Amino acid sequence: PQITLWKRPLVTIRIGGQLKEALLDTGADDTVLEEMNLPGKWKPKMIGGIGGFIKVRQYDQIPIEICGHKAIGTVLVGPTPVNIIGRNLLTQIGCTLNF
Amino acid sequence: PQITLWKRPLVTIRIGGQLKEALLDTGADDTVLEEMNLPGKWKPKMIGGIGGFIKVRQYDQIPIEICGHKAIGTVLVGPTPVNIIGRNLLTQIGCTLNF
Ligand SMILES: CC(C)(C)NC(=O)[C@@H]1C[C@@H]2CCCC[C@@H]2CN1CC(=O)[C@H](Cc1ccccc1)NC(=O)[C@@H](NC(=O)COc1cccnc1)C(C)(C)S(C)(=O)=O
Repeated sequence: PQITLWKRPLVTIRIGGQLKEALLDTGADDTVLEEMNLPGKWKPKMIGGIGGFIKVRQYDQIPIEICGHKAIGTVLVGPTPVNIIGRNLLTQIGCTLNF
Repeated sequence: PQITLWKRPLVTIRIGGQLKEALLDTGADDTVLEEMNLPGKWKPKMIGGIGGFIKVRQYDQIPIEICGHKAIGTVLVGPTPVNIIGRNLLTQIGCTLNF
């Protein structure tokens, strides 16, 4: 599909068993999800956005379907207002910018 | 161009006569540049992301050339590690996401 940028490019994702709305975010190196209690091991991490840094939990090799396209990789979980799909997963679904 | 996402989507922009590198960010509502001088009036504004809110200076109707494509719009100037081109200007240059 093609997604214009008139509005926030929000799409439906699936992770664990839980559809969510998430932002396709070319300016994000990583994928950051709103607080959720995912199973399995994780590592503490700091990530920095416009306001400064926040603490997150890094989970690896988590399957996540984005607009029906399967991906699997690292997801960071913490107090973000918005679910973010970053480049680590956008590449897996063959997403490009075009102009 | 078509731009893939295995690296940060950085491009050269020209603004107020000067060349800068900037990040094409579909996650950003707005365009935020590192501290710099720009001509004309500005208004204080606040903007928020991961890690919270910052103060910026809002300049309206500013010409920027982004990877060879012209835009004229709102540019915020404030503390960021990265010049950011957000949707307000990505739309002007006809940028879409595709997968
Ligand atoms: C720029 C503006 C203020 C207008 N909007 C945003 O920041 C919105 C805020 C949104 C609401 C809050 C959650 C994040 C979303 C998306 N987010 C856009 C994301 O694409 C932002 C845009 C951004 C990019 C680089 C530096 C700062 C910010 N991405 C991130 O915050 C991301 N940061 C980076 O990708 C790398 O950041 C650097 C780079 C170099 C030095 N220091 C930090 C990230 C989400 C923290 S991460 C590392 O991908 O988890």
